Amino acid sequence: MNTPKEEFQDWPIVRIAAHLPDLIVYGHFSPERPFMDYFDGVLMFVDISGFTAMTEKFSSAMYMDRGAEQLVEILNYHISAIVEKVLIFGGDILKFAGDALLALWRVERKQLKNIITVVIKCSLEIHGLFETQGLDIRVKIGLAAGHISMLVFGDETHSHFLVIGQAVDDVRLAQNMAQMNDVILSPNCWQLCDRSMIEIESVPDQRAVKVNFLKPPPNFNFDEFFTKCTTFMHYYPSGEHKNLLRLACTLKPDPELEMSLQKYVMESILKQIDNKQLQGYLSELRPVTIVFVNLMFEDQDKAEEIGPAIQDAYMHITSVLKIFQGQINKVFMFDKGCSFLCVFGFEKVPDELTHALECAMDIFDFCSQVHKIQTVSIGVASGIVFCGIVGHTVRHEYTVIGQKVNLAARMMMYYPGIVTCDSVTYNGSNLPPYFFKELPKKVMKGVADSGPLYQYWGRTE
Amino acid sequence: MNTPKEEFQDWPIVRIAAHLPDLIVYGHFSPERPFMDYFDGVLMFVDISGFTAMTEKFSSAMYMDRGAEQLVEILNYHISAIVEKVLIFGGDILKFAGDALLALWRVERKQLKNIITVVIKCSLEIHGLFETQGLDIRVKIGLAAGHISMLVFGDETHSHFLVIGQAVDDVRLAQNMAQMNDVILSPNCWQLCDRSMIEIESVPDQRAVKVNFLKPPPNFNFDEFFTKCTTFMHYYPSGEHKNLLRLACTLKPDPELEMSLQKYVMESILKQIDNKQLQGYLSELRPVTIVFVNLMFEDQDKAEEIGPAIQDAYMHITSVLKIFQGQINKVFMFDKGCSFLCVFGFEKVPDELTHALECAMDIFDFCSQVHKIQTVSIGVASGIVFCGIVGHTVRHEYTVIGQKVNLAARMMMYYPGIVTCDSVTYNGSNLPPYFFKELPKKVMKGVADSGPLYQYWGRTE
Amino acid sequence: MNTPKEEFQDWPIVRIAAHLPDLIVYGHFSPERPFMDYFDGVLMFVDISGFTAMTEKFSSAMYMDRGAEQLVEILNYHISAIVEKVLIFGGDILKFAGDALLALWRVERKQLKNIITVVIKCSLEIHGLFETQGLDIRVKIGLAAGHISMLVFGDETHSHFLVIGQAVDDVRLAQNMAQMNDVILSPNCWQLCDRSMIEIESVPDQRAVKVNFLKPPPNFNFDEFFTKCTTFMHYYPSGEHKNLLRLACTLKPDPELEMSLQKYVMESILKQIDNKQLQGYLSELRPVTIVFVNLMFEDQDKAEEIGPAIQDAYMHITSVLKIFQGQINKVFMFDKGCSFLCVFGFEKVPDELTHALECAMDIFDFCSQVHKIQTVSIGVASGIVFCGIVGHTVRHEYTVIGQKVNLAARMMMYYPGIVTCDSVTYNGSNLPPYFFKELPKKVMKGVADSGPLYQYWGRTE
Ligand SMILES: Nc1ncnc2c1ncn2[C@@H]1O[C@H](COP(=O)(O)CP(=O)(O)OP(=O)(O)O)[C@@H](O)[C@H]1O
Ligand SMILES: Nc1ncnc2c1ncn2[C@@H]1O[C@H](COP(=O)(O)CP(=O)(O)OP(=O)(O)O)[C@@H](O)[C@H]1O
Ligand SMILES: Nc1ncnc2c1ncn2[C@@H]1O[C@H](COP(=O)(O)CP(=O)(O)OP(=O)(O)O)[C@@H](O)[C@H]1O
Ligand SMILES: [Ca+2]
Ligand SMILES: [Ca+2]
Ligand SMILES: [Ca+2]
Ligand SMILES: [Cl-]
Ligand SMILES: [Cl-]
Ligand SMILES: [Cl-]
Repeated sequence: MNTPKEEFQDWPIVRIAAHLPDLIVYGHFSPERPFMDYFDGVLMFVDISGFTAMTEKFSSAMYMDRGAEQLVEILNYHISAIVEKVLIFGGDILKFAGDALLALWRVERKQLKNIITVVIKCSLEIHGLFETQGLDIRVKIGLAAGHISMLVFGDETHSHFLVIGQAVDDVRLAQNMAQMNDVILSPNCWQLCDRSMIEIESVPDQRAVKVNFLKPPPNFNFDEFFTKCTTFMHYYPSGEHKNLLRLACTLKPDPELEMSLQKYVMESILKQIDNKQLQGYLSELRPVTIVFVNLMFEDQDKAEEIGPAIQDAYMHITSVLKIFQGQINKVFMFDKGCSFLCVFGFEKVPDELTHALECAMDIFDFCSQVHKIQTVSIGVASGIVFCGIVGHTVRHEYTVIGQKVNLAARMMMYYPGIVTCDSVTYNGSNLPPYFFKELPKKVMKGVADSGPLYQYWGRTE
Repeated sequence: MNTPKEEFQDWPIVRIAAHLPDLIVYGHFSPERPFMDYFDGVLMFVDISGFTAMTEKFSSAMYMDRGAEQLVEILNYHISAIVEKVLIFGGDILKFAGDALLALWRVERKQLKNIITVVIKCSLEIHGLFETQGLDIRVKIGLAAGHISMLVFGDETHSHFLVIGQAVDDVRLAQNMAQMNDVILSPNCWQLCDRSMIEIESVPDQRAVKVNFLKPPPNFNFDEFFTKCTTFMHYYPSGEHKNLLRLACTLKPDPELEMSLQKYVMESILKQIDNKQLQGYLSELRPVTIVFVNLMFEDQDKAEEIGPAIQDAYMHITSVLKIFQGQINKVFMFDKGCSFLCVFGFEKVPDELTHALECAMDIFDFCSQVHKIQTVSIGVASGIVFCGIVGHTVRHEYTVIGQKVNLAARMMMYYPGIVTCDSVTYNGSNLPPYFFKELPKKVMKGVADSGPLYQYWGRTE
Repeated sequence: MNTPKEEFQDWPIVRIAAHLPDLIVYGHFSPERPFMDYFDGVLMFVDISGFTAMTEKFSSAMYMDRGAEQLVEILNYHISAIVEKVLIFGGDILKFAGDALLALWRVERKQLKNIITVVIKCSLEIHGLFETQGLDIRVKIGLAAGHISMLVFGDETHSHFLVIGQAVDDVRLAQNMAQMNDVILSPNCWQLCDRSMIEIESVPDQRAVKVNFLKPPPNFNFDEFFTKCTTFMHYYPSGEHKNLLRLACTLKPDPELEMSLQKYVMESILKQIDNKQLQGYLSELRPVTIVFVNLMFEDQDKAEEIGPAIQDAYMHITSVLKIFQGQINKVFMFDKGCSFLCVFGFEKVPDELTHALECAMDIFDFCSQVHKIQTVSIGVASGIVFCGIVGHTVRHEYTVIGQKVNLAARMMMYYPGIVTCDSVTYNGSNLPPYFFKELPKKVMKGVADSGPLYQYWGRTE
């Protein structure tokens, strides 16, 4: 008989699986909402700098109305290489935060010390890519190890996951401390790490530490040491499938599973995956209204406490967003609180600025009175941001990039406890100035020019 | 010099060839209509059960308006494996009858006895796939060997082929006798088969027999025995091309040939093949009106007798269908008669129920008075049926699946000599009840609930 | 660690690079317009005959409205084989002139003699393809070696390149002399070629010569001799990439470069490359209005003289074309002059014939008064011509084919110094006959039936 070659079949379930991590794909858990699960592991948070400035530049006339297609191409080219090195070293890319991403190495408690050596060596090879030579892009890496807690929340047709814990805080703080082209270990990490191998220098006014270089023992063989660590890695491609990047590529049609997975991904993306829409139309530089919500609590690391609150918060957010036409792009822990990245005009309608401000007030009013929510903080920005699918062929997500996305993210941090909006949203909308308040100009990190920032006061006095 | 790798070129003629068997692709014959050709061979009729119930289930709310895409995926996943095993064992998939399919091993008279061993071993490996574990699907296989007669009919822009003979009757009867997960040999088969190898048990009130297992001679080598049989197989991939499933994959641009082949395939499919339409839009769960015609004769096996009649019948069918907006999905011998599967709203228009009943009457009136047509039987059903491309990448066809397709197929059998319509067609249309007659409720095989079935009586009394 | 296979990534810059030669892709030069660059090399001009007759045939009823898709398929099938043999022998396909194409082997002065042996052996293998057996197609090859001069001209959003020199004239004249299935060397070639190897017969009333066959020295090894010549070839795939046809396939995202390259390609093609348009819709048999401009000079080979003139000519052409809706398909040296192939209704509008004639007059009036332009000659033809992407997957261009394209090309040659239009353009438009003049019927090469040809006289007397 003939033994014909079996072509890699590109099933919808395999296409959908590219938008999610192995954490979710092979994570079988109760459909009850919320849901929590606890485990240990190492977290890597890679952040690329200079792309929002590049995104701003690509809207200019010189790219001849191909700025969105020029941006995805160069953006994905560099991120694909990063994603490969994460996947090849046994990592799981959890989430794509615009030009930044969050990776995870999930392991049992005792095997952290060994994994951090793998994650550190991985992070150095990632940094090694962009020391060579896409002329002004830098990269920041923060590493943290310890207890992590997944939270899965949502309704019957949608689902959203996010990670919680001291490690999730540590990794972000570590990355904020990071200078241009540096690797920062949290205080719990480095303590967990094998201290004989890793050389470091102390950060000023900080208990975290910077990695200079690995100084491995004499007869050390990283190829052998890696193979030991792969024993504890669950879904690392092996045997016949060792040539693959992800085990998710080998998935087979399973209606039950696909129904579960499709809830996490947007309808626009599913239409494209189902071949009922062209691939290029999701990549675009369009005028949107960013609405960056941020919910803070008394104890941010307590999964059983904040889990129910975020579920209650989501159910209201998604409902009021649906009335005005908004959509939740991403949900993730952003500096001591869960943050919903909402977008209007993704759903293009006039009076979008008038809707966005009213919904921010609507969300603020409900979220303030939900139990255990200590502080609600919302930021609103409007302008030309990039929208599109960012990542590798086997691991990518739909995300938004731009200076207005940065702006809205800072506004909720720098102006907490209140709803805030930029100059474009203020003037574009036309409620009287009694509806707003002019705020003092604060100098903000990671943003060029705020202009006059305002606080949406409300309809009544 | 450099010797670069030659990428498999996906020409339109190769794409079109996937919708047809090798019987038609490499069958060069006169363009006169009708056309008959006579030969010997073994027929396998594989039928999957439980998918119309699954199709009904996939229209529910839990699949979140991705039931059509969920269905094709799981359906094709299982059928692809079946198609592979047919193609790898040297078979030719003639036709896809919804979730069922018809295969053919064409050989000279004396080599039947050897081929049936190959077809039986093939059928056992096909049954072997679904004994393991898509939780409630069963499969039925019927096998028949003997004289077969092809009939090619149609007009100048369209063509339709179908097989005729005692073997074509035997194989269907064999499959109807088959219990869940069984292999049934016709009485002519088993007599043709090597009786020393095959063990069987007798079917009650039947001259056909069930296959239990192969009991091959002591020093038998199926790999060697297969290679002998491949000598008599014309188009079995070999040499440089042995890695391919079909020889049709190696086809090269030939306007003459492509003009001949494109007539067999629908315009909707050609538009998709020509890349003037997205792939996903043909896969859909849509409300249609099935019109299942069935023409019976005095001698069903006589190709020279019924061939001209079916040609005359087609020419009227296609003309009156074009007036109302119908389309012939499939034509094939279904239990002692040639049966046209027609579909309305494939061509979406209001008053589609009013058109379907009038055309059934129109077809009935003409077909009754065409010479040699003993009995005309038409069944009409309306509801949500699945439409889409079913099969393997190299061998697939556009077909329809659903409980309403089953219903219309039974109605013409159980209520012969008259036009019949279901409750949905009766009430949806609004001719007075004088135009219809209420029929007695018969218990029908392969259908859940008929409801009140009616007979379309006519305009006049 | 795992070392996964790296799938050929199909970046937009790689897709765009297929529409251009290595001359342009790896040619880094000043953005000033015009730009000239001088070098030596061998030119091959392959021309296929009988396809415009085939194109005319494919518009008939027998192809069932798939003539455009049938034509591209068979056309590209034969041209792909030609393109491969050019690329494999180290050539660079400069331009696709409908069913004809222009190749280039760029080398230093002293290595011509060796390259011509490679080009001749290449041309014989190209001719060898179509001596076997797409029933009435012939091929003509002309070869010329010597000094070549590139000219790059255009505006800020578009660019156009073309080659100038005695070699560029020689190669066209050589091809015009060529009988059906012949290889013609120019007088400078053959003198450059190794005369011991190549056997020839003299052409009547001509200093050019026909190639009969190569008669290589005793212990000659073409595989070894080729490898010597590849030392002087810049971009010939080698090492890890020797399995590729073009080095351009290995291109990596470079915004600067991609901005430069995208100007050469049409917006319609970029939309398709960006996946915002289906591939099939550019392939079509549509009614157009061809406007074939031809600018002649005192010294056609002088790059510094005619370069500025063509730049000045282009800037007016593109502007007046944009008013009426025209588009420049191709620009190239056609028999002693630079020729712009313009097309209307590519931009479908009524009164397209009324626009085309006025623009021809507009272009004629300006171009006549531009310095150094000795003779302006314009031809206008209207009818069903083929439009689509012609070539290989790695090297293809958007071009137009048809008898009306031939007609407009002859009209400007046979009726120089004036604007001319065919019978279809005359009668379809409705300016009074005072606006036109009836011309005498000249017998023209490469066209079937002119009908009454007219001269667009003008609005005033
Ligand atoms: N798509 C997205 N997902 C998550 N966070 C985002 C985001 N877009 C912007 N932000 C937020 O905006 C803030 C900006 O971070 P910074 O590090 O100061 C900018 P950068 O990374 O140095 O260069 P960039 O502006 O090119 O991104 C971060 O706190 C980040 O969380
Ligand atoms: N697309 C199609 N092509 C040909 N015949 C069809 C068809 N859809 C339904 N039928 C007819 O409907 C009848 C139903 O056959 P059965 O075997 O009783 C149903 P089954 O195969 O057991 O499970 P199913 O209902 O999931 O198909 C058959 O006689 C068949 O010919
Ligand atoms: N797309 C295109 N690009 C460049 N020139 C074209 C063209 N279409 C037609 N022509 C011109 O039309 C003329 C016709 O050339 P001929 O050689 O006489 C026709 P042929 O090649 O023998 O068969 P054909 O008519 O199938 O092409 C040439 O001078 C050519 O330059
Ligand atoms: Ca960032
Ligand atoms: Ca069935
Ligand atoms: Ca030609
Ligand atoms: Cl998260
Ligand atoms: Cl049939
Ligand atoms: Cl040119």
